[PDB]
Amino acid sequence: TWPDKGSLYVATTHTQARYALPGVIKGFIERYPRVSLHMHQGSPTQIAEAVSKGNADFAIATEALHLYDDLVMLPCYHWNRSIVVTPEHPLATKGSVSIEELAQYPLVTYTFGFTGRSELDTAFNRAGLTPRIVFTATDADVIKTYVRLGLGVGVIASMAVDPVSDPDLVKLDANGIFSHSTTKIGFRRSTFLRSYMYDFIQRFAPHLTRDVVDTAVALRSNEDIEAMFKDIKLPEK
Repeated sequence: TWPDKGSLYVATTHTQARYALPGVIKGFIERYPRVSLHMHQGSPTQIAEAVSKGNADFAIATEALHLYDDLVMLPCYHWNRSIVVTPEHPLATKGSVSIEELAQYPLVTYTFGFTGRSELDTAFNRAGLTPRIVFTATDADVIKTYVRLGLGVGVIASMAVDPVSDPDLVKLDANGIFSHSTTKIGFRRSTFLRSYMYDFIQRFAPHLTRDVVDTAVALRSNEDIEAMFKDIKLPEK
């Protein structure tokens, strides 16, 4: 283990906390037993506020933070929505679904401002279609609960459903239909980065090595950080 002492305050979402971070947190805690880890899971709003108040070192989310903060935002991975139904649903054997076909079913999905919801509205709006959204939720556990109950077709982050936790659900690919979303890690430029923080960052997004990070802190126009990421291939989840 590592002697490193200190604190680490991470603010993130249900998505990241449930599906992306557990292995990283476990591994970090094993590695740095004298680093005080604090985590706050909640909404994009709460995670923007923890970062502004200086109560979180790092935010990890797809949805943006407060605009008025001086933040460094780095891309961690790309993800897209899956279409999930039960095995008895008419779509279960189709393997695929166009947006026009999806538009005929009752939808179960994220409410506004949560986990890339805006990509859904954008895609429907582009198609001239109105989603019949019967059930909105702030998390995938709720969504999957009422997809299982028959309320409708689930539209959820791909990493929120897999063949070992959710064997009883069918995952249809919704690529082509929706643009991908991008999970980022954001921190205030003035934050002092310590050893275990570079480690945490790198354990979560292996392309975010110390040198990549320090360069991004140095750049100013995030119009310019994105420029640097153009070349580099992000993982997909």
